[PDB]
Amino acid sequence: VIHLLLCQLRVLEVGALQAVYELERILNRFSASEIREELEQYTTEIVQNNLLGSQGAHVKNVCESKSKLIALFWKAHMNAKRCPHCKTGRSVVRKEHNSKLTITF
Amino acid sequence: EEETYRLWKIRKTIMQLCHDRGYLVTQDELDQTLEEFKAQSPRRTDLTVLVAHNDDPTDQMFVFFPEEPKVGIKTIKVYCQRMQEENITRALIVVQQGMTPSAKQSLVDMAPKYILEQFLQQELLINITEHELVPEHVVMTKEEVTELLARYKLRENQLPRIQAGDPVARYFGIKRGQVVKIIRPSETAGRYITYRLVQ
Amino acid sequence: RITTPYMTKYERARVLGTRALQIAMCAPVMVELEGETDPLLIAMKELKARKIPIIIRRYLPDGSYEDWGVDELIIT
RNA sequence: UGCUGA
DNA sequence: AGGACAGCGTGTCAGCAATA
DNA sequence: GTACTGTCCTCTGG
Repeated sequence: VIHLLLCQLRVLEVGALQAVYELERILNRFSASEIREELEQYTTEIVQNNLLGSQGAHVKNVCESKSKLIALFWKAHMNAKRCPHCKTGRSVVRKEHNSKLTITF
Repeated sequence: EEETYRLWKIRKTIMQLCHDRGYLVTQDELDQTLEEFKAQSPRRTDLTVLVAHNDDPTDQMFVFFPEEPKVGIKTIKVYCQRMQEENITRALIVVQQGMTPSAKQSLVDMAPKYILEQFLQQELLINITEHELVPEHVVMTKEEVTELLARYKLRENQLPRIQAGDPVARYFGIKRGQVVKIIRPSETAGRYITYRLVQ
Repeated sequence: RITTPYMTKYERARVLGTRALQIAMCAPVMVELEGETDPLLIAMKELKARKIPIIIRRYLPDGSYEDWGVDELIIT
């Protein structure tokens, strides 16, 4: 998810809007370096062949896509989870009313 | 014998869907009545059709009518094998209750090697394209979209959008990134023409 | 070269306004005014005679522009 | 906050 | 994943007294 | 006022 979203943002910054679903499907059809090299080749090819479009990216249909992507990220992938590398890395931050964040043992 | 009425309606709708995509279909198939459908053909494996394309005679399509009311990954593989061996690329799977949810992402997983697509049976009982309010859609060719963008000084984004799951984008089998011309019959101007990028 | 040949009403309004703001700032009047103290009446007198050396720069929605002459524009 | 005018 | 729910929202138009 | 988004909230799937 991290690398997919990174590449989708890299392509959105220049306006390429088909690259979004193309990257997602390239991913689904496919280690961590392995995923990065699979996606970064296509993303760099897009950002290079489709530059000159940083001025033509501030249009509706390019802002809706970025909005939706970042909103879905913040909404679905930032929940407390058991940690990948060490299975016991949930030092549960759990914030009370504003001005209060409490980590546990 | 209502199963036969449903089979006949679905077969007529699929013949119309295949003709609207530009496949070689005869007038009799498009004007076939029930009495002669049941005369010819009972089963759900001899309703499978294989159609050819106007151009690219190798480019043909294959319509399936699975028996399982809820098709699964194994059912999909069993005739993805048929397609891979008969040397076809496209398919069309008419399902009676739905596809188990893992199957939908499998059909998507099969790369342009073997591109499939599903249709519910209740979605084919009538041709939505023949509704009063539904305009005529026309998949533009790669050389007409360029002239459009050049005439209006547009970009491909910055054009109205049509969803890739739109009931009339799924029917005309339009992939993503394709522009479709739409001829709205307007009470004001007669035959207004619009364009929508499929995404 | 592809836009309409006529002068839209918004263009007439802005051209009259600009010519009037110029006349009022002591600009030479090429129309032989005949005792009128309004710069807008003088600007209309000039527009009717086809003496306004201004270039309407019509902008298209992608940045591309087309430069028309106020003389080469059909005033309705 | 209590009033008032379209 | 079926929910339960807590969470933001706006609201035509100008005057006067009077008082925070 | 109601209806929307949102917000998880954590319950059966590999």
